[PDB]
Amino acid sequence: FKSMTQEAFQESSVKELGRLEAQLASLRQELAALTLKQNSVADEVGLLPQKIQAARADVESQFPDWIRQFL
Amino acid sequence: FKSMTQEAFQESSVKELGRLEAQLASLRQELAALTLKQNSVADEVGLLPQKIQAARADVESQFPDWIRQFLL
Amino acid sequence: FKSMTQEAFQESSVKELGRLEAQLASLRQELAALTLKQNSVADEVGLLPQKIQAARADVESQF
Repeated sequence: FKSMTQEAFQESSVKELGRLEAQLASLRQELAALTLKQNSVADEVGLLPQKIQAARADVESQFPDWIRQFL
Repeated sequence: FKSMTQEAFQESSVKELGRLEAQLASLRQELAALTLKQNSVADEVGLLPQKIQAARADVESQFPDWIRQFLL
Repeated sequence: FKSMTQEAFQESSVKELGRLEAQLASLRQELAALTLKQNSVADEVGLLPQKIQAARADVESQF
């Protein structure tokens, strides 16, 4: 193993720690961003049953008119 | 007189390694939590095609009763 | 006699930073895989309203 002077190691280790710290900050923000996308998607999913019933009810209101259009 | 710089830098170094190691632990835990929530929503999304088909065919099944009433 | 505290402290600190850096690489790899999975689910859910409309247009057409 090759040691550096105290001053060189002070400079190098502090810069490498700061690099890791910046990487960690970027990762934490990614995780936050992904949580936000996740909640938005869950909100959409939660609304789907309401959307199916609207169309379901919408169809059966156009029904007598569909027999009329037919003939 | 005893100089203190060298020892103090050793101390602050291991403390800062520890501070970042703790951030890593928190991030890893949050990634595990996201993973669990993603699997949960994925299972739920997996039942949605069936949900639409079940509504498509159920409408399909309420025509006889409907048309008899209309012509009545 | 050669003192060794400094050189042992340097070697251990470097190695420990290496251990944390490998933890980070493992997290990035896992998050990359998860991001894709989440994007795929978001894409499918985003198209579901269109599928509902297709189902109600099919009803009207099929009879």
